Formats: sequence, structure tokens, C-alpha cells
Amino acid sequence: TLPLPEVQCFVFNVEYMNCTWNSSSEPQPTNLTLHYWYKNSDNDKVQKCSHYCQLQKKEIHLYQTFVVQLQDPREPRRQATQMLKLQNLVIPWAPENLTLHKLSESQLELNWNNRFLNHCLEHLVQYRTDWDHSWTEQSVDYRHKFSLPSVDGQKRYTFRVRSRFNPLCGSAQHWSEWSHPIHWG
Amino acid sequence: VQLVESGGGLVQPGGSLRLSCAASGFIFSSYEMHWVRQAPGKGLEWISYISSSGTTIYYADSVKGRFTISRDNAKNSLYLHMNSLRAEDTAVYYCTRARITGTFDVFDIWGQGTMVTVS
Amino acid sequence: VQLVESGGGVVRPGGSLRLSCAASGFTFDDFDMSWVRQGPGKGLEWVSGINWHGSSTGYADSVKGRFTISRDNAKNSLYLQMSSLRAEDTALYHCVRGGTIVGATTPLDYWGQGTLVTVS
Amino acid sequence: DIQMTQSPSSLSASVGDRVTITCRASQSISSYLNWYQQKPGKAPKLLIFAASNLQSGVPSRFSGSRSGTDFTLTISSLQPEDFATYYCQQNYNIPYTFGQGTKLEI
Amino acid sequence: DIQMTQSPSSLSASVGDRVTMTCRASRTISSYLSWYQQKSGKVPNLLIFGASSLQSGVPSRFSASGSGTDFTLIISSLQPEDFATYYCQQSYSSPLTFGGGTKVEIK
Ligand SMILES: *[C@@H]1O[C@H](CO)[C@@H](O[C@@H]2O[C@H](CO)[C@@H](O)[C@H](O)[C@H]2NC(C)=O)[C@H](O)[C@H]1NC(C)=O
Repeated sequence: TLPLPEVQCFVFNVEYMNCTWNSSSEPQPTNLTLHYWYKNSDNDKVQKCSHYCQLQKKEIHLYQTFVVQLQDPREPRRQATQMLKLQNLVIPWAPENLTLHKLSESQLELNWNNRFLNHCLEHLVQYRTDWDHSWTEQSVDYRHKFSLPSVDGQKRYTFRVRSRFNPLCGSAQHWSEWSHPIHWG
Repeated sequence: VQLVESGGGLVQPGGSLRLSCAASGFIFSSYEMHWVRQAPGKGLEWISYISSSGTTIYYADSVKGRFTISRDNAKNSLYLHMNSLRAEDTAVYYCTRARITGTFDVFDIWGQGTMVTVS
Repeated sequence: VQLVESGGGVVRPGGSLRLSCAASGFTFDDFDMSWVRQGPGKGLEWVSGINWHGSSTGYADSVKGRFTISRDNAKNSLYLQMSSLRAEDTALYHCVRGGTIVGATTPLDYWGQGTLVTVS
Repeated sequence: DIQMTQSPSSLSASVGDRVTITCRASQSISSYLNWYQQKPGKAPKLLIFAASNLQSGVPSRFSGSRSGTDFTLTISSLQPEDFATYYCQQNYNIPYTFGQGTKLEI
Repeated sequence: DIQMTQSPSSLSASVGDRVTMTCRASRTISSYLSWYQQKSGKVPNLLIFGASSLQSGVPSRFSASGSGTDFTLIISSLQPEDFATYYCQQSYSSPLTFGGGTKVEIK
């Protein structure tokens, strides 16, 4: 007949877990119940969220299996459920304190410290230039340093960086939110 | 209570064909789907799963970058079409569901399966 | 590639009115917006602008203390709500793709039409 | 990923025996394991789940023990209506891996 | 702030003439100044790119030079679709400002 409004869940920098589902599409808007359980660990239980959802770091286990489900009170028979690789859906905070420093007269290096995770993240940088129609991309390895080989004096560049939980400890595809745009003068 | 799958019979290397699996008797929009391939002599080998409606993930190597799968909730169908077949993929194909009893998810009601041959 | 705004009406001095414009066919986060006005007697004039992140809002000489631009990338729109107006604010308002306030990536501009607002 | 071998034990039985079929997983899966009885040319049946529990509608003769990652399926008082290959598989983590499957024979 | 005076506002020329026109800026800008064209009763459009280059979709007939303080524009082999206002504009230091206005006559 009708499908449930579904849900995407993203772990934010391994601080708390947030699942957001839009109840606007269905008639008679309702904030349905949410559940969760960790299959991987032995001696496990089915828990109720009751924090409308949100889960604290006390109940987040990575590198392992996690299952989410949504239940509506009117029709208990009908529900939803998904199987999630929690290391495939980590969306950390946008990196803070995007430090720029200038090693040589014609090349640049970029540094940024993520909030919690260091050794399991890949990065992307987009830089532009004066009058540029487009934006030039470049990927970075698990190390958090990117180098721009060619720069110009009078021209000015805009850098925005988003990290990604890939590939050493997962295969997350979605990118982080754009950080505060650090501007070169 | 019923999973009936149908698909093509014959194909040459590099060819293609259609595989479908019709479900009836339960709320198809809730559970998890699974596709499994049985070789003529090797045995069973699970190849792919579908997580309700959102995500789908295939096997590590056998079907890693050749087949793609999807489903339709309104029509109650689960289908994948095979591309770039080979001589070792001549097998039988199974469509089954996953049920969560407590904290456990177990395979329930397997499909009858269809034969695919290459020669 | 189009820019469409909403609004209309008249108010005596000291009133308020919201002007919201949205972009279609663009990558909103990639480039920033601006505002340009024209009174029938004179030529074009610039109002204000930001940097696609709501962090470097720009001012003008005369409209500095009234209101300054707001943006919502998630909703993909831009807002300018005037209040405590004056008789010399009767003009036609356009919101323009492009512009720049902070340094770097000064992308020029692409105009997007507008409508008229008047106050006594 | 987690390759899951199985002791062959392809030994003849009779009308009523007590035989152990053990399939040690390479990694220590806590309690997640299913026993599938695959008839020739048909689909599996999911004899036992949770490595200790029992599926509804299944005779009580089958029983899992789980003696320290050495999962075993025991059958007492064998009947002729039970002669087929058995595959034990783990649902602990994707990708799911089956086993070689013992060809239990009369 | 930054003030732009687009002068002269009144010009006298006919079809196929060679007269460049200038823009002036109160404060120095290196190469941040574009140009626009305003035929009566329609939205302006971009005519000169950042400093001296040209946007695509425009005939190569229009030309510009003198980047810096006094930008200049020049057009050759005038057509019946080129008499308008130019409105030199800068995007160097906020707030942005436009020019005065130049009007060209038809004979
Ligand atoms: C994380 O989860 C919390 C818990 O709901 C969210 O907080 C609220 O989100 C809803 C969504 O519209 C709104 O009531 C408010 O935006 C939030 N309430 C507040 C902040 O008091 C939160 O939006 C989720 N996401 C983030 C990034 O925190």
C-alpha cells in the first residue's frame, strides 16, 4: 500500500549517532518510535531509543554490525529495517582550524585536524582562482596534508576541505560538510 | 509465503539476460532480500543482498562489478540482470528472504531457483 | 540558470517587508549571491552580499543599519527583509548571481531580473 | 571474508546413531550460525539458528552445542528420511560464507 | 568607499565609428572591473570578462583595454544593436559600486 518514510543514519565524528527521517510526506504527522541493536557483540539486548533519534557514544560500536529499525504505533505488523556497515557511513565534523602555511615561494601546504579520527580518513580539497569558472579537485591519502604545486602572487584562492571515512577502516562514500572557507589574501 | 523467480535460459559470453523474483504473502517493503548462486559441483555461494528499500550490496569478487539489482515495492518484485557472463557462471539461482526473530536474522523461504547455462 | 524572487506591496515609512529569491539550475554552494537596485531616475546601485556560507555579509553606505543578507543553502534560497524604510527607497530590486566580498574567486556576475517595491 | 571450513566426516550411518558434524570457523563467531539441510536439487531448510536454538516445526533430534567456536550438530536416532548434505553458515558479518558441506551417506 | 564615474555620458557617433570610452575609479583596483550593456527595457548582460578577456557567446567585435584605473572600451563596425549604457563595475573591495552612465546617439 504505502512505504514508510525511510531513514538515513550517520555517525558524526564518533560522538553521537543521529537518524533523521521526514514525517512530513505521510498524512497526520507523527514522530514514530526507533529501535536498535548490535548483533556483533555477544550478550546483547534490543533497546528502545526514547531520546527523540539520538544515541550517545556509550552505545556506539564501530568496525562491526549494526541494525536499525522504525516502528509505527498504529500498525505494529508493518515496520522498516536495514543492515548498516557503521564504518561505511561515518560523516565526521567538518575539519576545524584549517591551517595554511607557505613552505616555498611558489607552492603551498594545507593542514587540518579532525575532531576525533585521524588514521581512518581520506580527504578532498577544492581550490579556485580569480575569474575561474570551475573548481579544481585533488584527493589526499590517509595523511592529512595536501600540497598545491603551482601558485600565483596576485591571484587569490579559496580552499574548502571535506574528509571521508575511507579506505583503511571502511569504505564510506559520502563526504563531510564543507568546512569554513579559509581564504588566501 | 511464495517467492517465484524466472530468468533466461541460454547466453554466449558477453551476453545478457533478465532475472526476476516475485513475492507474495507478506509485507515486501519491510524485510531483507538475498540472492544466492549454486554452482553445478562446488555448492552454494551467497552473492547479494537488499536492505529493505535503501541499500544493496553484492559479493566480494564473483558479482563485484558485473551484475546490478533492484526491487519494486508496489509491484512486489526483486530483479537483477546479468551482464558479461562467462563459462564458469553456468549455475542455478535462488531468491530468499531474511527474518529477524530476536536479535538474529535468518534466511527464510528460499526461491525455487532458475538455471543459467553458457555454451 | 534563472533567478526568481517573491514580494510586492507598499508601506508607509517605518514598515517592513521580506524579499526572498531562489536560484534554479545552479550549484548553490559553489558561488555566492548579491543585490543590485535601480531607481528610475538614476543608474544601478549595489546593496549587499555574502559568501555562500553566511559568514561574510556585506554592507552599504546607506542601508547599513537596516538589514543585511541572510542565506539558507539547505533550503537553497536567499533573504533580505527591509524594515524602518525611507521615502527614497522606491526602486526595482534584482538579486544577482556572482559578486564577491571576501578575497579569492571573484566570479563576476549573471543578472536575474527583479520586481518593483515602493514606499511613501 | 571469514572462510568457514567443515570437517568432512562423510561416514556411513545406520538406523539410529549419534554422530557429530563439526565445522570450525576461522574466526571466533560468538553465537551466530545456521544449519541448512540441502536436499539434492532443492533449497535449504534452516534446521537450527543461534547455534543453540531450534527452528519451529523442526524435530528435536537436531541440537547445537557450541563448544568454544567448535560448532557441532548432533543427531540421535537417525531415520532413513534424513540423508542429505549439510551446510553450516555464519551470519555474523557481510559477506556471508557457507561451508564445504558434508555428504553424509548411508 | 569606492566611487565610479562613467564619463562622458553623451556621445556623438554614427554607424561604423572609432571612439573609445572610459571609466574611472575613486580608489585603485588592479584588474577587478568588468563591463555591461544596457539596452533600454531589458536586463543588463556581461560584455567584458574580469580584466580584458571576453565571455563566450558574444561576437569578438567588442574590445577593451587599459586595465587598472582608467579602463577603456572600444567597438568597431557598429551595428544597429549596440547603442546602450555600459555601467563599469568593480568587485575588488566591499561594498561594490557601479558607474554613472554613458548614452550614445543614433543618426
Ligand atoms: C541530531 O539529532 C538532534 C535530535 O533531534 C537534532 O536536533 C533537532 O533536530 C530537529 C530537526 O528539525 C529540530 O527539532 C532541531 O533542528 C533540533 N533541535 C534542537 C537543536 O534543539 C539535530 O538536528 C540532529 N542533527 C545535528 C547535526 O545535530
